[PDB]
Amino acid sequence: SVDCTMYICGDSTECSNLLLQYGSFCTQLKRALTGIAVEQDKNTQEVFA
Amino acid sequence: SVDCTMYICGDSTECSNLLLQYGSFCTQLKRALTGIAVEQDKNTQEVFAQVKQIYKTPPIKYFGGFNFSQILPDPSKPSKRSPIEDLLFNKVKFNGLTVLPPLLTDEMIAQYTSALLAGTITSGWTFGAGPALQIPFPMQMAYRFNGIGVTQNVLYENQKLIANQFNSAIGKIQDSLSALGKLQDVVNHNAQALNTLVKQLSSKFGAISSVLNDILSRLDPPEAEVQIDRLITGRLQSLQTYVTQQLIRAAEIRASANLAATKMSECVLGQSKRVDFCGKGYHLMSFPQSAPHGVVFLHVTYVPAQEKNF
Amino acid sequence: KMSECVLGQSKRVDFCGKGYHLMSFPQSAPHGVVFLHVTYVPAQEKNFTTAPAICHDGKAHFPREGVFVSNGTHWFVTQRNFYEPQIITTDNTFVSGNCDVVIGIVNNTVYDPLQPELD
Amino acid sequence: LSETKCTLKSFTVEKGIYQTSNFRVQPTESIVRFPNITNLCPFHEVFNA
Amino acid sequence: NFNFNGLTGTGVLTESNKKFLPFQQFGRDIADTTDAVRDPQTLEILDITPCSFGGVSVITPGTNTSNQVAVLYQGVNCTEVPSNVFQTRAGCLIGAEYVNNSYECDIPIGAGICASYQTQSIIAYTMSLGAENSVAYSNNSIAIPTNFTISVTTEILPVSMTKT
Ligand SMILES: *[C@@H]1O[C@H](CO)[C@@H](O[C@@H]2O[C@H](CO)[C@@H](O)[C@H](O)[C@H]2NC(C)=O)[C@H](O)[C@H]1NC(C)=O
Ligand SMILES: *[C@@H]1O[C@H](CO)[C@@H](O[C@@H]2O[C@H](CO)[C@@H](O)[C@H](O)[C@H]2NC(C)=O)[C@H](O)[C@H]1NC(C)=O
Ligand SMILES: *[C@@H]1O[C@H](CO)[C@@H](O[C@@H]2O[C@H](CO)[C@@H](O)[C@H](O)[C@H]2NC(C)=O)[C@H](O)[C@H]1NC(C)=O
Ligand SMILES: *[C@@H]1O[C@H](CO)[C@@H](O[C@@H]2O[C@H](CO)[C@@H](O)[C@H](O)[C@H]2NC(C)=O)[C@H](O)[C@H]1NC(C)=O
Ligand SMILES: *[C@@H]1O[C@H](CO)[C@@H](O[C@@H]2O[C@H](CO)[C@@H](O)[C@H](O)[C@H]2NC(C)=O)[C@H](O)[C@H]1NC(C)=O
Ligand SMILES: *[C@@H]1O[C@H](CO)[C@@H](O[C@@H]2O[C@H](CO)[C@@H](O)[C@H](O)[C@H]2NC(C)=O)[C@H](O)[C@H]1NC(C)=O
Ligand SMILES: *[C@@H]1O[C@H](CO)[C@@H](O[C@@H]2O[C@H](CO)[C@@H](O)[C@H](O)[C@H]2NC(C)=O)[C@H](O)[C@H]1NC(C)=O
Ligand SMILES: *[C@@H]1O[C@H](CO)[C@@H](O[C@@H]2O[C@H](CO)[C@@H](O)[C@H](O)[C@H]2NC(C)=O)[C@H](O)[C@H]1NC(C)=O
Ligand SMILES: *[C@@H]1O[C@H](CO)[C@@H](O)[C@H](O)[C@H]1NC(C)=O
Ligand SMILES: *[C@@H]1O[C@H](CO)[C@@H](O)[C@H](O)[C@H]1NC(C)=O
Ligand SMILES: *[C@@H]1O[C@H](CO)[C@@H](O)[C@H](O)[C@H]1NC(C)=O
Ligand SMILES: *[C@@H]1O[C@H](CO)[C@@H](O)[C@H](O)[C@H]1NC(C)=O
Repeated sequence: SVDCTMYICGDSTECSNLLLQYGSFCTQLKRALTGIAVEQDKNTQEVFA
Repeated sequence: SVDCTMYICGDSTECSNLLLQYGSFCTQLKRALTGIAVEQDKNTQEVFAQVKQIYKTPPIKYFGGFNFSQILPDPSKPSKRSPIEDLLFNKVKFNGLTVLPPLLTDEMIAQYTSALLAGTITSGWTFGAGPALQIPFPMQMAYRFNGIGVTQNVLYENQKLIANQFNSAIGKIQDSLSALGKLQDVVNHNAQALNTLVKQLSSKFGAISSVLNDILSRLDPPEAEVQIDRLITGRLQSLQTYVTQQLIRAAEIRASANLAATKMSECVLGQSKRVDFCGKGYHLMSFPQSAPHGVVFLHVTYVPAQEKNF
Repeated sequence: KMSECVLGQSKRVDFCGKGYHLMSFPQSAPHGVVFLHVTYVPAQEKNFTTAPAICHDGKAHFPREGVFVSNGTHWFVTQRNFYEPQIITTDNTFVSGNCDVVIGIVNNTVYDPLQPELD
Repeated sequence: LSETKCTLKSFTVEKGIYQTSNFRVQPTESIVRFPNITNLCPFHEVFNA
Repeated sequence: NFNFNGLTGTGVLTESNKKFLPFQQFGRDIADTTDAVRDPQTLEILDITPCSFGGVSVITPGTNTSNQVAVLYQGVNCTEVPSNVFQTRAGCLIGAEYVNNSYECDIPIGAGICASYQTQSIIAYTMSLGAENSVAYSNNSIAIPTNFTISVTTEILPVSMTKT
């Protein structure tokens, strides 16, 4: 997983408020990365159990 | 289908001439979305239109016993769905956005599924390899007992018990129904990805505002073109993200419809010896039912019981 | 498909053509491959009347690998995909049980080959 | 037929069905709605004292 | 093109039957789009529906057959388009006549509606599903084949693409 905010700004409030002007890009990115981390456990449940 | 120009600019005219400067970015996106929409009809044609004729069950409707009434069509309905297909269907304009209708109604899909069912109940597996050849249902059941390595008097001497067990197992399915999360997930992910594209239109992406009239309404052209280009850049990035994810999500739906077509061929139009391809146990036969945007397979298998040691 | 239709005979339905798979031949194409599938398709069907078993001497007889059919007055055994009728004997049937538990049994004679020939 | 030939960039179209353009009703006049009017400046006392 | 004391928009206005609370000006949908307003002067609620847009498709039998054409206005009500005007679940079709026969599909329109150049021009009318076969099933009847045919078919598959 990557925290989208800490990658781009990294503990800086000046950058964080400017990042809010792009909307839901980081929410989208975290949602995409989490869905493929959930798929990996399903992958090995389907082979071994 | 999204109109790239109407999502980006949207009415305004200062925005269309500025967006004309980006080349064929919007033509590519419309081609990408149109290919996806043409693939969705071929998915359904490949799963369901697997039959030459539209077969009908005979009126008497007596398979020496076995009772198929919960999965045969219901004549007292406009849709003519079955009882289990009715249970399954009760459980599942904007800024350039449009939804096209499927080529096949789901009346047509229910009519394909009932014909696949009447082919199986009346001819076994012969209609999947040529002309349908009728055979009595008890004798077809006895052919299938041979296919799993049981001798066929075991069927004829236990016909009533075997028919009662089938009937009780079919009865338990409605209770277990009245599950479909795999069909809800697709609808949910698509609606949620379409809601984000619309919500991305109220963001300034680093301009003064996010509404293409107030930006200009309070400034000259030389000074407004700068902000309108930022708005354009953000709104084009959002649409590319949307289309790329729809492309990745449609290739996953295609791999699933391909698995469904193989199951309809190999578990409904024949008897399978592949282990676990058509349920747990020794595959006897399978019945299809149509769901919204999907298919349900009822697999009948043989499970051994009450062993002794020797 | 090259493994399962060209180097073998497949039993999967509609995987190597439409019909009953006999054999397959590959041909190369510009960026792909063409398979020529050779299949068997049955034709020109007739109806007969059937029974599941035959009762004789109080026993129930089942066909070893066929179907019992009747041309109107006589009872034969065929193989299931091609019509080729044979006299019902104790060489192409087997016995299990008495003839009051199967539903649909018919009465007919099952011919023993030794019984006459010996005598 | 000519709009189809232009959409395909060809002089021979084969049988099929082709999406060629779009139909968008047109809107006329601009109705600007608003609220009534608040108190009117008491200019009649400064001018008429 | 309307302006309600600040709310700028476009669309068709229609008499409503919702009831705001007597301090609310306009209503919003899920996904946050204005869909109702209240008229300041008369204080009545009016719904705001968008106008009418949609794709246009051209149905042709092929220029090597004819130069006649039919036109589909997609999911547009066929009374607001600007002979044969025919309303479909897929839009308004102009230039094809609707017949009552039915057998197969030629050019797919949608929602079980097809077109062909037959009776020619362009026509609309589903495409059916297939013939109709009636198995003479009974509790003691069987059909057995007496002959066969050897058939051979093709199957084409892509294996590679160009390396760039
Ligand atoms: C097939 O099974 C159904 C049950 O799912 C039978 O219909 C029910 O029959 C019982 C009595 O046997 C009634 O009490 C129910 O009201 C029936 N349900 C209906 C009609 O929806 C049906 O009779 C069976 N078919 C045959 C030929 O026996
Ligand atoms: C067949 O016999 C075996 C024993 O040979 C049974 O397994 C026994 O089960 C008991 C009770 O669970 C255990 O304590 C024994 O250890 C088992 N025997 C062995 C050798 O492990 C088995 O249950 C019997 N099965 C049937 C159908 O009779
Ligand atoms: C098998 O026998 C059935 C029973 O007659 C035949 O099916 C009927 O054929 C006639 C004439 O084609 C139709 O009018 C009937 O509607 C059919 N169905 C019935 C009577 O239920 C069928 O033709 C025979 N099959 C073969 C191969 O000879
Ligand atoms: C059913 O088939 C049998 C063939 O075994 C027919 O009976 C024979 O018919 C031939 C020619 O008509 C005669 O020479 C034989 O004497 C008949 N009997 C036997 C025991 O061979 C019978 O006619 C057929 N029935 C129908 C309705 O076609
Ligand atoms: C098949 O053969 C058996 C024995 O030849 C028949 O059984 C006889 O049937 C008659 C008439 O119902 C009775 O009077 C006898 O008592 C029965 N004998 C025995 C030993 O059961 C049987 O009926 C025949 N089946 C048919 C359909 O004719
Ligand atoms: C300034 O005051 C005078 C007098 O107070 C107003 O004169 C009135 O005019 C109206 C209309 O002409 C008459 O009906 C009244 O009778 C007049 N008043 C008197 C006392 O005669 C005059 O209208 C005022 N100015 C303005 C701009 O309203
Ligand atoms: C805004 O002003 C208009 C008139 O300018 C008001 O309209 C009146 O509405 C009442 C209904 O209670 C009618 O009886 C009157 O005849 C209307 N007057 C006219 C001239 O048409 C309107 O009500 C005002 N707005 C509000 C919120 O009260
Ligand atoms: C089985 O079908 C074949 C056709 O596939 C029949 O052979 C044909 O017979 C006709 C008439 O005698 C000839 O005109 C054709 O030339 C034959 N075809 C071929 C490929 O040789 C054959 O007679 C049928 N067999 C039976 C028993 O009906
Ligand atoms: C078949 O149905 C008939 C009704 O026409 C009945 O008389 C007969 O007993 C049935 N036989 C079997 C084997 O089901
Ligand atoms: C196309 O035109 C050629 C020659 O004009 C003709 O031979 C052919 O049949 C035509 N094709 C169709 C589908 O009409
Ligand atoms: C088109 O508008 C008319 C007028 O209200 C209406 O009767 C008709 O039903 C509309 N079209 C459809 C497809 O509903
Ligand atoms: C088609 O059949 C229906 C039957 O209800 C009839 O009302 C209609 O007029 C027919 N259409 C034509 C074009 O004849």
